[PDB]
Amino acid sequence: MAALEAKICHQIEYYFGDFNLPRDKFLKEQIKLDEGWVPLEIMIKFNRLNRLTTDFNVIVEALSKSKAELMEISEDKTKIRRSPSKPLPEVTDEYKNDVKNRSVYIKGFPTDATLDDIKEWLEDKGQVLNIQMRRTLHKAFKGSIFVVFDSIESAKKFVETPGQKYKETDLLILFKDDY
Repeated sequence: MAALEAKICHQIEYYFGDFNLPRDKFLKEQIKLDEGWVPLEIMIKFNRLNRLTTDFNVIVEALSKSKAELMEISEDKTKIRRSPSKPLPEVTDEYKNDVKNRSVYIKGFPTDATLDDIKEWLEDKGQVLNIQMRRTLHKAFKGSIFVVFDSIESAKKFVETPGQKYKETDLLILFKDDY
């Protein structure tokens, strides 16, 4: 259960996180409806969470044990929200350049690779805050992605690592800027 709970925590914390939330039109709209609270009945409509479970009890139990302490759970346990004490970061020019400086472009993945395959591949490449799978105008995966690491250090070590491959396939790795 712990493994599944960890997956649930990470997926929900990603939705309400610093990277996704500011760009999530639908979620931002929901957060305006009831002081940040979003019914779990709405949360289970989120594709990736839905695949893990739709059981409100399992979702709540999971979040209750999170270390991130990012989410709050309602008294009746049917709604969740990002803690109002954890406001979203000010998006200054410095903040954006900081983000850009730890973002990396990676080309070489097979077009049938899933977000899960890539997340698994990156597990031992450093803490990542976002994986942006680039797609064509017909929504097909291009084989290239943008990855936002936790620190410039993590990004640089990854980039400076020679001969990296996604199971046999040589990859082209460049800092977002260089791309």
